[PDB]
Formats: sequence, structure tokens, C-alpha cells
Amino acid sequence: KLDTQLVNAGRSKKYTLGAVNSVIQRASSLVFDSVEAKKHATRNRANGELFYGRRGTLTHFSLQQAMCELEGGAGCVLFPCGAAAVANSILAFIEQGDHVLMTNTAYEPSQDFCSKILSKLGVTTSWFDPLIGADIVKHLQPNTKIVFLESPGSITMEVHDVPAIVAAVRSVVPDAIIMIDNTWAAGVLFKALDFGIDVSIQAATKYLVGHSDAMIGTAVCNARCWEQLRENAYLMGQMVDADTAYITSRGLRTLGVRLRQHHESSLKVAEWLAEHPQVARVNHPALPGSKGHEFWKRDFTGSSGLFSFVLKKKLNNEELANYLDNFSLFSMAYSWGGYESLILANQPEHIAAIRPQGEIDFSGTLIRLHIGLEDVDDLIADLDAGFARIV
Amino acid sequence: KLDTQLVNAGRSKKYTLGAVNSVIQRASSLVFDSVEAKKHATRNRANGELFYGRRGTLTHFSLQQAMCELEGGAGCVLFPCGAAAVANSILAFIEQGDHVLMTNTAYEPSQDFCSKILSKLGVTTSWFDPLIGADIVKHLQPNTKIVFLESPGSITMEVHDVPAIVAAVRSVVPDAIIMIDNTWAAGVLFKALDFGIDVSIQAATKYLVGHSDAMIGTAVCNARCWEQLRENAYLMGQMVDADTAYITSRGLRTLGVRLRQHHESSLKVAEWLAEHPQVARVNHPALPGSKGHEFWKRDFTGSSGLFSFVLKKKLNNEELANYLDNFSLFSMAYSWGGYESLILANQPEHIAAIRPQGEIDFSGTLIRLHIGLEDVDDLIADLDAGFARIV
Amino acid sequence: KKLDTQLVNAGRSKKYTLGAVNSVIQRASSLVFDSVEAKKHATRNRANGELFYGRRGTLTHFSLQQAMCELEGGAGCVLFPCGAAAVANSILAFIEQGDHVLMTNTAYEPSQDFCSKILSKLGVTTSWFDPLIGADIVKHLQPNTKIVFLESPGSITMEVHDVPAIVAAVRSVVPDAIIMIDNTWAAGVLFKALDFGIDVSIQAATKYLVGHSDAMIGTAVCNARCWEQLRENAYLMGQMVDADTAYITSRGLRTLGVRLRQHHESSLKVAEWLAEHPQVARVNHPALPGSKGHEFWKRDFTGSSGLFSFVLKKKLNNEELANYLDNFSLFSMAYSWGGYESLILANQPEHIAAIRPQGEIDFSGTLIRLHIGLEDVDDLIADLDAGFARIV
Amino acid sequence: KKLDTQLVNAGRSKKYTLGAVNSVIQRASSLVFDSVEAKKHATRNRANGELFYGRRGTLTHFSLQQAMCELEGGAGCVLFPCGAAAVANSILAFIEQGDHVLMTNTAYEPSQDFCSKILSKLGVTTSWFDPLIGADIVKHLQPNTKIVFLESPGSITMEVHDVPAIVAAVRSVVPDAIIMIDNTWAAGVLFKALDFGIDVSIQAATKYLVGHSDAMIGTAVCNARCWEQLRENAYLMGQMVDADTAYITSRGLRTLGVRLRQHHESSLKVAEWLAEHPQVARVNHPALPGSKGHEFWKRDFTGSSGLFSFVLKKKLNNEELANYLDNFSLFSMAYSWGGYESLILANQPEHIAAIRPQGEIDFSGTLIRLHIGLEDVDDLIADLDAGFARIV
Ligand SMILES: Cc1ncc(COP(=O)(O)O)c(C/N=C(\C=C\OCCN)C(=O)O)c1O
Ligand SMILES: Cc1ncc(COP(=O)(O)O)c(C/N=C(\C=C\OCCN)C(=O)O)c1O
Ligand SMILES: Cc1ncc(COP(=O)(O)O)c(C/N=C(\C=C\OCCN)C(=O)O)c1O
Ligand SMILES: Cc1ncc(COP(=O)(O)O)c(C/N=C(\C=C\OCCN)C(=O)O)c1O
Repeated sequence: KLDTQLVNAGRSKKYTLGAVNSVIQRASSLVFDSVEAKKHATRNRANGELFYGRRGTLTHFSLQQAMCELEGGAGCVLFPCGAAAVANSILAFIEQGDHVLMTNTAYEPSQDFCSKILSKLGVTTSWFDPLIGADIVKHLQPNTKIVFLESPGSITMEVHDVPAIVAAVRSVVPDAIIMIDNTWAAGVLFKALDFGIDVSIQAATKYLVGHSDAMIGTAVCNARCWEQLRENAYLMGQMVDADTAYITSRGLRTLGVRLRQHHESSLKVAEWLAEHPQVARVNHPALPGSKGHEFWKRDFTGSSGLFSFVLKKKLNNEELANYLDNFSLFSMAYSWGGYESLILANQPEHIAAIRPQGEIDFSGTLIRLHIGLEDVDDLIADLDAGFARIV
Repeated sequence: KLDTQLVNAGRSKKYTLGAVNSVIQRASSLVFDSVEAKKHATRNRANGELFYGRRGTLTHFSLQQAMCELEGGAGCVLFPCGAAAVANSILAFIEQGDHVLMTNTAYEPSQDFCSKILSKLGVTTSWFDPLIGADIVKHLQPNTKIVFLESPGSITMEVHDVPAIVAAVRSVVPDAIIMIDNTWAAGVLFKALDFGIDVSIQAATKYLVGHSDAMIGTAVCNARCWEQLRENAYLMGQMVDADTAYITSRGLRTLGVRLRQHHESSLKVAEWLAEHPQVARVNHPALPGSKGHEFWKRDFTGSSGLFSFVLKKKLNNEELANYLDNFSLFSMAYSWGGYESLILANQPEHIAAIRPQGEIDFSGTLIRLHIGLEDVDDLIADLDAGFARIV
Repeated sequence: KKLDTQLVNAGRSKKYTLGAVNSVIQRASSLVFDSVEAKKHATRNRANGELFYGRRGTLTHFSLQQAMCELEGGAGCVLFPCGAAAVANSILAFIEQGDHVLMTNTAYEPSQDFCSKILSKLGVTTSWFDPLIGADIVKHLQPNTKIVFLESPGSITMEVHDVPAIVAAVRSVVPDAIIMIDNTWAAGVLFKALDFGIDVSIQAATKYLVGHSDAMIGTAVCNARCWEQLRENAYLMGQMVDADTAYITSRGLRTLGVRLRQHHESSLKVAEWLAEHPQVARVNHPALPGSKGHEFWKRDFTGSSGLFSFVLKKKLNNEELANYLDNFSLFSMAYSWGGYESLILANQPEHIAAIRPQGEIDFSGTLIRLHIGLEDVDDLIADLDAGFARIV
Repeated sequence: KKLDTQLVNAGRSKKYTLGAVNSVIQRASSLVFDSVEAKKHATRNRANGELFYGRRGTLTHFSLQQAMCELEGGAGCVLFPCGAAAVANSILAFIEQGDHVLMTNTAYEPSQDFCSKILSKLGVTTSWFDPLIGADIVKHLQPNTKIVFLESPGSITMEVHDVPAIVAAVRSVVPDAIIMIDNTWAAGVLFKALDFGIDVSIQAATKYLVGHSDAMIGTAVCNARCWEQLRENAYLMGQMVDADTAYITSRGLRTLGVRLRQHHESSLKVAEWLAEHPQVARVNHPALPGSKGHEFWKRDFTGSSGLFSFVLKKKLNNEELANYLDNFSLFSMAYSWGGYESLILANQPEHIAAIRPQGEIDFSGTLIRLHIGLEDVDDLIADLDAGFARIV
């Protein structure tokens, strides 16, 4: 029934007014017919009553309802981008003197936010290995306020054993807020809230939008954390425009057919690379032997299309240009989650720098690939040609 | 030449590609043709080179260029709304142990951000009277990092003597960052940066958009503050969508003809209210006898259309409903800066609560009015009718 | 009550805005019926503002249609993809093989080409008349004349018709003629066509209603007599406009008053300056005395917009034209007009003569058409004066 | 190389994307010329992808036009406000008074009404033929037959033409006929019309190309022989589509492959289930054996989409129809199709008979048309089965 949910989520007549998709209500000012109406809206300003554009319009409410039913939360808070969803969700719960424990495989800017902004506000951050499991208790402090997860991890793709981590945390620091950047799973391939996680964050910019042309972040919360996240994110003036909200609800409609193709093509490319002579290791959660694959297998209901692989050799500057500059179907660009395939290289030194209190375990150039909706065989032929270029 | 600037700002062929308005480039992913191109874009990622959607696309660059030339700054940082521009601009400069001095007439949520978020991060905030002038030195502390101005003040409209305030601050705490919420003047009727102010903030949501259908915030900085504001706002993931940026550059084009009408009609309504039997006081910066009118006269080059007036009596709940519920041309709604006229009432107790370390000086109901583009005589006839309703 | 108040509030009922200041944007092809009963009711009112199918429109289109009817005082408003679509389909909606179309020879060129390239192969004939024919237009009326097409001011050359004379003359001979007017220059509000007995007022809303040079749309406001036929035949041709453009046009209306007063005030000052200039042979501005039809404009209109033209005393050659046109800094070379930026276009006498059917032009120097935008007028005057110096 | 790879990359050259993945949205009426030289060059190439005027298009339109030509293999692609506009204006572009139009009697109804209500008053006659006439279509050809209009599968009833037979038959008699086809059901990619000798392939891109029920647009991809005439005459009628809809359609193309495979796989499973159902008289699905034209579909197409219909053994009365239609939870009642949600519409035999010119229908029970969306097929089957139970 996921396909049915995706098609129907947030589509109440209150929001569609007869149309299939919700109406786009662009507004800052929202008019009150009377003093009584104004009083009523004021009281319900955070409960879906039209009050002021910063809180949202019908278009925002439709998307919020959809996100809550898809991820099973008590409320959904919207942001300009995923990076804003991360930074502000963390900021809504911290106070001078708190400690933030974050996986060392977190998206780089999430780490930078902690070490550059939080540090100057009297908050300390320490990092942990993705595969630590129940031993995470060795990193918990009495002042640990937030435990920040990201599975699969950025770039290297390690999958956490979320259940073990959550049990260990609840037993030591029950009051901690456990957050996860659940972007890779698009919030549906891994039901974060069902595993005891308080807040599931997404750079909806990726698979929810699915077309590389809108930026937005979401934070679906459980009943325990919603109000504080909502109200504090609001004091920071966080919101997203009505059109992007519309485009995001629109992306959900094809989320199922897209993810199935991404899963199928990326897995096929992964198995092919795994058997290739110039490839040292393939980091794809659905692929056996990949770090945490066992947890992906037990906890997830699917795969999306982003993964990486490590070459047997470290390419020099000329080899790198020769390799990357001549692809036909893969484009060099940041982000992912769209219909077109993307490729980016990372040297071992680059990764070593973004793995705090951790150690890198490969020596060849790492290539991150996003497998789009093109024909898988055409993509493979393009990769094979690339290999021949650095042979 | 303001009219000519407004029509031409940010309209380089690089952004228009032959069109009159800039193209709308929606994107998260931005493609690099080669490794060399990628390296070049990386190095210039903050200098207008296409790099990644979070930094912006051609559409954002066009708006940034326009804002910088109109306000005379070194750079312009964009936000989801004015409230985000305020909260994040302040956050980019503070550190645990700092002190924030803010005018007590600041927009309420700007105050709440300070007392609710900043307080828990080891930052203290104290407030000051709008008309304090050079005596502001009595509130400066050695750890005063930010001095936050707002002229005219929200709701009550007091105008600061910015030059006196800036001189006093520079003489005691040279390193302080002086910020101003320059929304009422739409950044053009008061050139904040020419008075020694470091950052001019705007809820572009108001007069720049001018149609009540988009939310955005801008922060134009001097060369001294730009980089830190830019980079820190970026770690918080602050940005605005490409379409809203487009709509904002589009609003600038008619900014001049709109402001002249707003100025002319609001001044006419102000002079009429000032002579009305049921009105105790009219708070309009352009109107003689208004708090700080002398500074508005010396420092500003015009007026916009927002102002307030105080009735001779405090309306009871029935009188209030009877008065507000039966207007024909004024709508009850938040925000302002659009083409339609708006009205909102505030009891003296409500204001007293949002004037920290200050005292309220009126006892009658305060009515805030935004004078739109309707026929001024029709608006006056509607107000007169309202008076007759509470006579 | 007054125009400005009407412009601000037209079409903005709660039914379309739902609490917001502007109407909602309802993008749709499919519109859902809750029941067989609801479907029946919508079908029966599919042309009277009940949601039925996107080709007929959504809430957003109805808001604009209502604003247009209110402003121009019509019984219905039909929407098209652009102004040329409005002209071509409005004419097509009323003709049959064997009908005759009488059109002003100052009609916008594509309007002429439609008649002589499309209409002709369908057995419809077209003849033209001088804008200033007035009551003498009876000499061109035929028994099979179905449509009389006016355009005041005329395109490029700006002649104003003595509409009251033309209408009375035509109604005395062919009472049942369908009189139409391309009322783009006046933006439908500076000249109330339907009050003068005209049947359909057409506008390339692309110009002043949108006001920013970034959207295209055509409108046709009709009296009660002509509404159903224009509506249904334009519908059979699949004519419509997207919801977003409808929103932007409704949005353009809100500042139409303040913008028009600025275009009027500014173009007039430029016209007066040009009039007294040594290198200008004549200025064709409806608001300037001695201009063709000035007294009719003065009598029938309630304002002016910013487009007009003037004639140089000299007919520029190729090098002089490039040196003149290529070096402007405030006037851009581009088609269309009605926006916030100032535009300039040049026409040689032979180009205009080529598009003045059954008529003779009255000038021999290069004609310059100017659209006066919202820039500072003294800056605009300075830019032109530099242009004059490149010609000497 | 393969379809999916083509769908992802079609029309996306750097010239239109400027570094982004999708083409830029260039909203414009006015397009500025830097010099007289640049204006001359743009004028001369105004119809060959050089920025000239918004009515001709901007970068955004050119990106889509290029994608469409590539996908359907045409020489040019013309854009319209909607599918009905594409059909009506494509026909109008080629006829003259005295011409004859031969159209399938299973053509979408408004396509028929255009011919019999508009074309007729311009001296053009129209006759119809059975979808399955094949090579016997020669019996309806006249010396003045200018256009042969096909629509396979036919609207509502889904008959598939034996196009290769029809084309050869027509070319043997009237070589210079302009053969046109409404290729909406196949989304222009499941049946390559231009490869079968058809001149113009028309689509209501509103359906599958947009794929989300929120935008309207019509396309006409032409061979080299018919491009200029369709283009220029559609232009004289002011036909165009807004830049934003062009962007959304280009965007719809990218997921067209994955969506179509799901519509095919799902509708087929529903068709097979319905076929074996006690209350179903017949199932009209081109991919289902025993369906009209199945072997032609099997032979000429490369897939199926999600729209089809079936006939109940009973002809429902008013109460039964409401009880049936009003209680569905997954199928919405609405016009159009081609999106992500499942839709249902009912037709009585007399309604269809009323729109089957010079033909006889072959059923007597209530006909139900279904659009199978992207929902879970077992959920869809369950909803229908509950409907069947309300009828018993
Ligand atoms: C897991 C994950 N979370 C959060 C974010 C931030 O979302 P945004 O703010 O962009 O909507 C990203 C974006 N990740 C990429 C974007 C990088 O852009 C380059 C500059 N940092 C990427 O290439 O992996 C991400 O990969
Ligand atoms: C001077 C000033 N600065 C900043 C802001 C915040 O901008 P925003 O985030 O909305 O784009 C406002 C909005 N002020 C109003 C908005 C209020 O909404 C009601 C809820 N606070 C108002 O009615 O004065 C303002 O008046
Ligand atoms: C009086 C008038 N009516 C109708 C139209 C057509 O409206 P549209 O289809 O463009 O929405 C125009 C456009 N006029 C110009 C634009 C045309 O440029 C293309 C070549 N004709 C012009 O330069 O005056 C016009 O000036
Ligand atoms: C095969 C076919 N061609 C052309 C069109 C017209 O495309 P449009 O103008 O709508 O973009 C339709 C629309 N068909 C339907 C929609 C019509 O509803 C309105 C009444 N006809 C339908 O229910 O099948 C169609 O089904």
C-alpha cells in the first residue's frame, strides 16, 4: 500500500478544492473576516489554521500532512534546504554546556556546523564510528543532549545498527534527543520513528523533489519533540516557499516508481563493479560484504540509487581529468536523488579530513555515483569506457 | 536616478540572456564540464560562479547584485523570510559570553529570538529606548557585540537618531557590529550603510515583493562584515528559492512608483486623522510632532505607507468587534507593504508587554494602518465610517 | 469607487483568495466531481464559473475573468495565449464563408496578415479604411460586412479614431455588424470601448496589464449580445491561458493605476521636448495637440499611456541608423511595450507604406517608436539628446 | 541509446540548461537585440531557434521542441495551449474552402465537433470511417480529400487501426493527402507515427507527457514536408504555450519510461482480472487478446499505457449508476487521464452511439473507462470488486 499512500497523502479537498494537486496559496498576509475569526486563528496558529505566511498556507499544510502520514510523525517542520533542517533541528534542543555526539560519517557541513557554530556557543561535539553499535555508551556523557545519526553515511555509505544504538542511549541518557539524517532512504525505505528515533531529517532536495530543481528540508518529529522543534525553528524564521512545498508534494507521487528503478539499476551496476578488475571495493548497502549490509538487510525495505566504489589505484591529476572529463552519461555535479546520473571523485586524504576521531581504510580514489533513470546498460557501457581510459 | 537604478539593477545579459528579466534557473545540482571547471567553480563558489544550489543560481546572483547596488553594500545574503534574516544575522556574530543591545521597539519576534534562544546559549540581551541618542553609552558593556536598531520602530514608529547612536557606539565599542532592520524604508528611503551601519536587514517580504505573496529576507553588508555573515549563514543552510528571488527582483522595478503613492496617501490620511475628534495621537514619521520626526526629516528621503494612531478611548471587546469587523476597504491581516490596505488594533497592555525596560505612554487603543494603492479618498471615507461606528 | 480602488479589489472575492490577498493558483486539467449529482451540476454550469475542466478554467481564471468584466464593464471575458490569438480567434468566431471584414489600415500588422492570409482562403474578404474616415466609413460598408475592426490609437503611427462617429455611421447602415476594437494602448481602462457601443474590446494583456514584459495573454471582454458565441467558438478552437499567467495578470492590475499615471506624465514631457527639437519633423502622441485625432482623444479618453512615435526631419541611411540605435544606454531595442523599461524601434517610410493598405502615409523621414517606461524622465531625455547628436 | 537514456537527456544541451540539470525557465515577451546586426540576424532566424520574440518562443520552448523532435523523430514540433488546440489548429493549417476531411468515427469528440461546427461554415466537408476499415478506406476517399485523421486507439472504445494498411491505401489514391494522427494514448513513444508514413503526430501532452494532471499543452511533431506550413499558419493564429508549461513537460519526459511500464503492467493485470469477471461483458484493452485491433497493437506498438474500458453485462439505471460511482475510494471521477491517480468514467450505449458517426456500436451494457494510475494494483482491484458488489 505504499504506492497508494504516496499517491494520496495530503490530498484532502480542503487543500485541493476540486483539483488533483493542492492549490498554490502564495501569501504573507492572511485576512481575518472578524475579530472573532482573528482570535480563533491566533489560538490555532500552530494547528493548521490560516494565520500568517511564516507559519504557512494551505499548500504547506498539505505537504506537512503528507510527510506525517508517510513517516508516522506527530508533526513536520519545513526548512529552506536539508542543511538548514540539520543545523536548526540541532539548535532547537541545545543549550550552553550541552554535548552533541555525532557519527563521523555525517555530511560534512553538518560536522562544520557543530565545530564552527556550536563551539562558540559553549556546546561541545565529539564523534563516533558508524559501526560502534551498543558500545556507543563509551561516548555518552551526563550532559549528552543530542545523538546524531546518518545511515547510510555520506560518501562511504556505512549503515548503523540503529536498534542497538538506540537501546544503549535510552539506558544511559533517556532524555537525549536522537536524530537521524534519513535522506538516502527518502524517509520511506527506513522508518526512523518506528525505531525509537525522535526526529527524522531529510534534504527533501534529493529524492522527494526528484528532479534537481528545488531545495527544501523536512523534520518529522515524534510527539515528544515536535513542539520545541516547531516553535524554536519558528523563532529562527525557518520556512519554505509555497511553490517548493507544492513541488515537493508533487515529487512524492512518483516516489515509488522512481525508487524501484534506482534500486534495480544501482544494484546491477554495483554487482558489475564488484567483479571488475580495477575496482578494489564497492560500498553499496544492498551489496553483500558492504559495511553494515546486515543491518540494511534487516532494517530497510529497499535501496535508493546513491553509492560509491574505491579504485585499486589512486589517480593522479592527469588520470583524474582524463577519467572524469570524458564521460558521456554521468555528469559531474553535487547533490543527487534526481533522474540524471552523477559522478564525483574523492581522494583518500579528502575523506580522512572529514572523518573526525576515526580512521580511513582505503588507499585508492573513491568514486561516488548516483544512478539515475537512464538505461542501466548504457550507464555500464559508459563506466567500462571510463575504466579503459585509466587502464 | 533612483527610478533608473531600480529598473536596471542586476539586469546584466549574463542573467537575462536576452530577456528583460533574469532567467529562472531552478537547481540543486550544477554540472561541471571538467575537473578544471570544477576546481575553478570551487575556488569561486562564493564569488558568483555556479557551484551548488545552496550557494545560488544565476537568478540569485542577479538579485544579490541588485541589492548591493541599491543599498551600496559589499555583498547580500538571502534568507527564507525577514525573521530568518534577523535571527541568523545576529547568530553569525555572537559567541557565548557576548551581550546584545537591542531597541525596545524591535519587532516582537526579534526580541523573542534574543530572550528565548540566545539566552540558553550564554548570550545576554538588554534593551534601550529608541530616542536615547548619544546616551546609549550608558547601556554599552565591554562585551557588547551587537547593537540592533529598528527605525521607525515596529507598531509605535519612533525614529532613532542613527548618527548620534553610531558615534557613541564607535567611541566606546569600536568592534561592535551595528545592525538595523531597515524594512519600513525598503532599504532605499534610508541608506543605512551610509550612516556607518554594518548590516542593513529587510523583510523583503514587505515593499520589495510588494504584493503579499512571497517571503524573503535580505542582509546587505559592508566589506567588514560580509564574509562572516555569508559563511555562517551558509553553515545554517540559509538560502531562498530561485522563484522568490526572481519575484523579488521583479518587485524592485515598480518600487519607486509604489512608494511615492504610499507616501502621498499615508501622509494625507495621517493629517486627516491628526485633526479628527476621536484621535489622541498620530504616529507617522513624516508627520510633525511624531517621535523622532526631526530625524526622519533630516535622514530619510521619503516615507512608505505604514503608521499607527491612538484613539482617545480604549475600546472594549464589543466596540472592537463593531469597529474592526465592518470595514469595507481595510483588511485585518498581518504583514504589510502590499497593494491592499490593512488594519490591526493593539491594546495598551499588549504593547506594554513588548516594550522591555521601557514604559508605554498612551492609554487608548492603538490602530496600525498600512495604506495601500486604493483611492485615498475611499480609504478616508471608510475610516470616517469606522469612527461613526464607535461614536 | 474610483479606478484605483477598483483596480486593487477587482476579482478578489474570498471564494478565489481563500483567506489570502491574491487569488489562489489552482493548476489543473482534471477537476474532480464528488458524485454523479455534483458532476451533473458542474456540466450544466461548465460555462458559468463552476469547476468542470481545466480547458474551461479553474478558480484562478474565474478571478481574472471577473476582474476584467468589472473593469471594462462587459458581460463576459474570454482568455487567449496572447494578444494575436485574441484578435485572430475573436474574428474567426463570428465569420462564415462569404462575409466581409472591414478593418482599419493602421491595425497591428499581424492582425492584417491574419485577414489576408488565413481569412482569404476560407472565402472571407477584407478591405481597409483610413483611421480618420469618421462618419464617411459608410462608403466602405457592404451588405455582407460582418465585422468592423477598430484600433485606436493605431499601431506605430498613433492616429485616434472618432469612434462615436464611426459607431453611429455603421449602426445606421448595418445594425447587426459586430464592431470590435484592439484597445491595448488604453489598457481597456483609459477608453471604455463597451460604453461607446463597441461589441468586443480586445487587449494584448501582454502589454500594460502584465506590465513587466514577462507573460503573454490576450483578453476579449464582450457585451451580452456577443458573449456566448465568442466564448463557445473560441472554446472549440481550444483557446485558453495557463493559471499562472492568469494570476500574474490579475496581479498586474493592482499597480496599473500608479504605473499608467507615470507613463502618461513621463511620455508627455518627452513628447513636448521632442516637438520643440530641431531634428524632429513631427511627434505622433495622442495627448499632444496637432497630433492626428487629438481632439477625439481629449474628448473620449481619460488618460494616456507611454507609447508614441515621432518622425525625424531626415530619412536615415544604414550607417546612420546603426550609429543612432546601437549607442543608446537607457532605451533597449525590442518588440512589444507596456512594461517598466523604455524601448525604441525605428521604421523607414517604405516599411510603413508597405503596411498601410488602401492608404497613403503622410511622412518621409525615419519614424521612431518609443515606449516610455518608469525610468527618470530627465535621464531618458538625456539619452535621446545624445542620440540626436550622433545623427548631426 | 535506448528509450530511457533518450528520455533522460532529450533537449538538455548546455545552451538551454546553462550549467543546471533542467533547462532554464526564460519568461518573456520582449527579447532584446544588442544591435541592428543582431536584430537582423534574429529576424532571419526567427523560426530556427534564435531568440526573436516570445510568441515564437524562448530558450525553454526550444529545449522542449528539440526533445519532442528527437523522441518522435520529426523535423519540427509545434506547441499549443492544450490538446484540443493542437487538433483544431493542425487541421485548420492545411484546409481551404472546398476541401474534404476524412476522420475516424472513434475520434475524440471535440475533434469531431470542431469539424462539424467550425469547419462546416468555412466550406469544408467531413465524413467518417470505421477504425477497422483498413485498406477499404479507399471507398471513402474523394478527389478533394485533403486530410485523413487517425486516432489509434480510439477514444473511449479503444479500437486499434491497421495503420500500415490505411496509409498504403490512401497513398495509392491520394499521394498528397496530409495524414494526421492523435497519438496521445501511446504518448508518441509507444507507436512511432512518423515511421509509418504519417505526416503529423499530435498529442495532448496534457496526459502522459505532463503525467501529473496539472498542466495543459498540445504538441504536433511534423515531417519535413509539413513543418513550415503547420508552423507558420499556427503562428498566424497566435498559437503558443507558456515557458513554465514547456519546462514542466520537458520535466515530465524524464520519468515517462518508468511511469509507462507501471501503467502497462498494472492496467494489464486489471484487464485480465476484469475479463474473467462474471459481471463484465467485454474488456476493451489493446494489449488484451480478442480486443479490437489487438494483433495490430501487438505488431505495431512497443508497449501499452494505462487507459482502457470495459462493458458491464448490464445497462445500469440511474440509482445503480450513482450507487456504483459514488462509493469508490481509490478511483476518482474526473475527465482526462495520464496522471498518477486512477480515474473512472461511465458511458451509456446511447451516449457512445450518439458520437459514432456513420457507424454502429457493438455493445448494449454500460461502458466504464478506467485510467490505471500508480497506486498498488491489488488495492485498485479491491476497490473495483467492491463496486461490483454494489451492483449485484
Ligand atoms: C545526506 C545529506 N543530508 C543533508 C544534505 C544537505 O541538503 P541541502 O542543503 O543541499 O538541501 C545533503 C546534500 N548533499 C550534497 C550536496 C553538496 O553540495 C555541495 C556543497 N556542500 C551532496 O553532494 O552530497 C546530503 O547529502
Ligand atoms: C520590521 C519587520 N521586520 C521583520 C519582520 C519579519 O519578516 P517575515 O519573517 O514575516 O518576512 C517583520 C514582519 N512583520 C509582521 C508580520 C507579522 O506576522 C504575524 C506573526 N508574527 C507584521 O505584521 O508587522 C517586520 O514588520
Ligand atoms: C496593439 C497590439 N495588439 C496586439 C498585439 C499582439 O499581442 P501579443 O501577441 O504580442 O500578445 C500587439 C503586439 N505588438 C508588438 C509585438 C510584436 O513583435 C512580434 C512581431 N509582430 C509590438 O512590437 O508592437 C500590439 O501592439
Ligand atoms: C485522445 C485525446 N486527444 C485530445 C484531447 C484533448 O486534450 P486537452 O485539450 O484536454 O489537452 C483529449 C482530452 N480528453 C479528455 C478530457 C476532456 O474533458 C473535457 C470534455 N471533453 C478525456 O476525458 O478523455 C484526449 O483524450
